[PDB]
Amino acid sequence: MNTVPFTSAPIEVTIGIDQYSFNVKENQPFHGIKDIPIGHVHVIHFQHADNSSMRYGYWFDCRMGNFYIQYDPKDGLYKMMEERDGAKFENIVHNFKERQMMVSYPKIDEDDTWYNLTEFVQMDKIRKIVRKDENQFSYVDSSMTTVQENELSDPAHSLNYTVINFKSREAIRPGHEMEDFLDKSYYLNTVMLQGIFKNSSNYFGELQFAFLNAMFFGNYGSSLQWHAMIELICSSATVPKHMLDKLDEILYYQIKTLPEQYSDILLNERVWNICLYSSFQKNSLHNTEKIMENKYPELL
Amino acid sequence: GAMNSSNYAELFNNDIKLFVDDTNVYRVTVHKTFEGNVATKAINGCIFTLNPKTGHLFLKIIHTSVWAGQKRLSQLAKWKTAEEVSALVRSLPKEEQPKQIIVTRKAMLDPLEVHMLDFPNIAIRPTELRLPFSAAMSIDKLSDVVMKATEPQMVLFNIYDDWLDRISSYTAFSRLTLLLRALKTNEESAKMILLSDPTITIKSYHLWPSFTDEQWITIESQMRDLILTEYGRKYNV
Repeated sequence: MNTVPFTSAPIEVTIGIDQYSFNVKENQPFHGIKDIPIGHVHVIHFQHADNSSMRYGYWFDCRMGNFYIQYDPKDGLYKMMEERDGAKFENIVHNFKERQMMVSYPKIDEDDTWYNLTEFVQMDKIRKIVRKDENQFSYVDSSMTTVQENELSDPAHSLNYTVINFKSREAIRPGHEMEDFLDKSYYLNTVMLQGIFKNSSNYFGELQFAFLNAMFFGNYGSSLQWHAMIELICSSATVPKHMLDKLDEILYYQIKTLPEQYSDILLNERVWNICLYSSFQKNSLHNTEKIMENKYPELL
Repeated sequence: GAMNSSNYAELFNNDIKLFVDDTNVYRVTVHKTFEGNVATKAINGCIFTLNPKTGHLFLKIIHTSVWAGQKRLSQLAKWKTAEEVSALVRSLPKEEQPKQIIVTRKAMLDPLEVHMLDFPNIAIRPTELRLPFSAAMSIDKLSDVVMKATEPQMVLFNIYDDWLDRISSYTAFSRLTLLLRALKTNEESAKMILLSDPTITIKSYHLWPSFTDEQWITIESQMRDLILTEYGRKYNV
C-alpha cells in the first residue's frame, strides 16, 4: 500500500482520490492519503471551495516514485511533486501515519470498480497524451483542450488524444467512399488498431482515460474523444468478438459510475441511440444496454 | 451555411457554383407480380447539375444497369450521385471547378462531402429554398434523352436557351423556377400554356419555345395564374 502525503491544506478544498472524495477545511490538520492500492494508476483531484470552477488533478502510479502534494500560494493550486530522497519520504510518511493525520483510501474488498474503470490504462501511455516529460505524473484540468480542438492554442498544455475524424482521407479509402463511411471496419481494424494503437488494449486504455478525464474534470474534449472511440466500434460491421465482449464490460462500469445528475452533459444522445439501437453492434452490448435503459431511459 | 431568400443574389455573383438535384436519379414504376405481390421496375434516371449563372446543365444519365444486383437503392442513389458529381468536378480544369456545390436535399450533404474530401476548398451547402428541379423530367427533350439512353451518358445543355442575350441570370433563373414550379404543380396545364400557339416553335438547339419578350410576359403571367389556382384547390382557400 502507498501513501501520498500533503505538506498542509492551507485552503478549503474537496479532494478526490479515484472515485472517492473528502472535504478538507482551510488550515485543517490534513497530511494526506494512505493505503492506496499498488498496481493501478490513480488520480488525485481538487475543487477549491472558493472556486467551483477549475477541477484539476494528477494521474500517477505509486510504483514510479514517491509523490506528495504541496499548496503553492503563488500559482494558487495543490501541486504534485516527487521526493527523490527515499529516507526523507519514508520518515515524513511514518510521522504523519503515527499522528493519524492521513485519510485511508476507502476500498471495499468486494469492490472492483476502480480496476474495471482503469483495466487498460497505463501510466506510460498517459504521459504521451499529456507531454510533460520532466514529471512521472500528469496534470489534467477542466479547461485543457485536445490537439484536434486546437486544429479547428498552447500545444504543451493540451490533451494529445488520437485524432478520429469520420470525414477524413485517413477514415475513407479512395473509391470505397460509401463502403468505408457506412462500415468503419477498415478505419477501426487497419488504420486505428493495426496502424496506430497496435492492439485493442491501447485503444481501450485511451477510451477509459478519456471517460475518466470527462467525469472527474468535466473536460469537454475528453467527452468528445470517449464518444468518438465508442462510435468507431459501434459503426464497424467487423469487430473481434473479444473486443465487443470487453467493450460491453468497459461501458457498463462507466455508465454505472457516472453521477446520475451529469447524464445530460456527459452523454451524447446520438452516439448512444446509434450504438444501442441503429448500429451494427445494436445486439452486442447487452450489459451496457440493460444499465442504460434502467438508469437513463430519458436520454433514449 | 444554408442557402435561403436572404442570400439569394449570391447565385448570380462571379464565384462558380453548381446546384445538384438527386430527385430523378433513382426512378421506379411500382407494379403487381403474378402472385399479386408488389415489385418495382427501375427506369433510367438523371443527376441535374446546374450552373445558375451560365445556365450550363450537366445532365448525367443514370442507366438502370447501375442498380443491377445492388441493395438499398435509395441510399446507393445518393452515393452514386456524389460519385458522379465528384467525377464531373475532377474532369473540369481547375479554373472551371465550382467554389460551392448546393444540394437541393440535405441527405446529399454527407455523401458529397465524403466524395469531395480531395477538394477541401469546395464548400458543400444545403438550401432552405424549395427548388422545383424534380420537374426537369417534364422538359420533353431532357425526358427523351434519359429514356432513350442504352448506357451511362453525360449530355450538356443550356437550360436558359439564348435568354442571357436579352435578360440577366437573376431574371433567367426566376423564369426557369416559375416554368418548373408550374410543370410540377400541373404538368398538363403547364405544357398546354407553353405549346398552345403552333407558330411559336422550339429551335432544334433549344429546350423552350422561341417567345418574344412580350410573349414571355404573357406566358409568365399564365404560369403564375396556374400556380395560384392549384394552390387554392390544394388548400380550399
